[PDB]
Amino acid sequence: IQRTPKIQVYSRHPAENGKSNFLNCYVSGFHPSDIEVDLLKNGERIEKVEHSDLSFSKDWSFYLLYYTEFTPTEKDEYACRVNHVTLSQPKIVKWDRDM
Amino acid sequence: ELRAREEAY
Amino acid sequence: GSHSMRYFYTAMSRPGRGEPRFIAVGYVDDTQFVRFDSDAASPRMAPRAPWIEQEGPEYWDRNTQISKTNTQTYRESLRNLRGYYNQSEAGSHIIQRMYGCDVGPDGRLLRGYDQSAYDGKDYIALNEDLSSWTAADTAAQITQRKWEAAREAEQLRAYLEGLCVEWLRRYLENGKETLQRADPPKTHVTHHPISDHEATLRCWALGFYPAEITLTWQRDGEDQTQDTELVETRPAGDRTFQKWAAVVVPSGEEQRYTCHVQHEGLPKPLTLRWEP
Ligand code: NA
Repeated sequence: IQRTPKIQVYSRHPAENGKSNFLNCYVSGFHPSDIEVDLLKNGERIEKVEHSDLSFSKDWSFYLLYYTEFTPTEKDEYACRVNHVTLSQPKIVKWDRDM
Repeated sequence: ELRAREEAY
Repeated sequence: GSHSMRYFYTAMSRPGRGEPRFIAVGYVDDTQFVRFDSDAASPRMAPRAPWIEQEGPEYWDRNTQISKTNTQTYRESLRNLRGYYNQSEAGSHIIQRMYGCDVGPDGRLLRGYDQSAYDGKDYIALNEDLSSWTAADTAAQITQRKWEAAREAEQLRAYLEGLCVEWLRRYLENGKETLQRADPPKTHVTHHPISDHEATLRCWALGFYPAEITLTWQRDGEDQTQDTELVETRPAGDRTFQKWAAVVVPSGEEQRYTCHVQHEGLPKPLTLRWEP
C-alpha cells in the first residue's frame, strides 16, 4: 500500500523583493520513501538544493524539506516539481507568493 | 544515546 | 514542561542496487540532533544540533559502532521478514522503527516507546508495560516468539528506564537555551475575496517552537471545525514552524469570526479578528 505526497511551497520569512530568503518545498505523507524533488526558477531546475534527513510521522509516512537560498523578485516564478511511484507524471506546485 | 545490541526481527 | 527523545530508523532494501540502506535520525522534542546514513562516503554518527557537538570522541565512536552494527542487523531482519511474508527477492521493502522516552518536568520517566512497521503497516510494538509485545499478524508473531525467547523486552525496559532518560536529561541541560525555550507564534489575519458573496479569512502563525499549536476559527463563539481548512504544520528551516487556518465567510459577516491561537510560548492565548 502506497501513499502519495502532500506538497507545500513557501518561504522561510515573509517575502520581500530584493531581500535574501529561503524557498521551501515540504513533501510529506508519502510511502515508500523514494522521491524526486526539484525546485524550479522560471521552469528551470535550481542547482545544489539541500534537503533534510529522512524521517517519518506517527502514521509511518515520510517527510522531507527541500530548500535553497533565493532572493525573490517580481518577475521570477518559483515552483516545486515532485515525482513519486504514486504519481503518473511529475506534479508541479507553484510558489503562491501572496497568501 | 542509541540502544546497543538489538536483536534481529 | 515534559520532553521526549526519539530515534527513527528506516531500513530499505533495493534488489539489484546493492545492500539495504540504513538511516537513523535522533530528536529531542522537535529538534533533530544526530543522523547516520549507511550510504555516506564514510558512515558516522554525525551532529545536527550545536549542543551535541560537545560530546567527546568516545560518544561518537560508540554511537557510530552501534549504527554500523544496526546496518548489518537490519539487513538480516529484512531477509527474515521477506521470508515471513513469502515475498520474492525482486521487490523493495522497508522496516521502520521508532523508540525512545518521555520525561516529566522533574526528569522522571513518563512512558517508553518501541514500535515497528513493515512496508508502512504496523508490525510489532512494545506495550506500555515495557514487558510484553503486540504483534500485528502471524509473521510478527514469529518476531515476537524470537524476542520473547531472547528476553528482548527486558533489554528495552533497561534502556528506556536507564540510558534513555539519563541522556535525555543531559541533552536538555546542555541545550537548555533552545530546547527549554518556547518561541511564540507571530500571528496575523488576511482577507482574500472570492466573489461578491464570500471571502476567505486566513489566520497565520509563524516562527513558533515547538510544533505543537492550536489554531481554530469561531463564528459567534462556536468552533468552525468542519468548515476550517487547516494546513499541516510545516518547518521553516530555522528550527521554527508555520501553520495557517482558513474559513470562507459571507461578505459583511467578517466580524462574527475570531481566530484563537494557543501555544506554549504565548503569555496568554490570542484572539484575533480581521482588521480592514
Ligand atoms: Na511516478
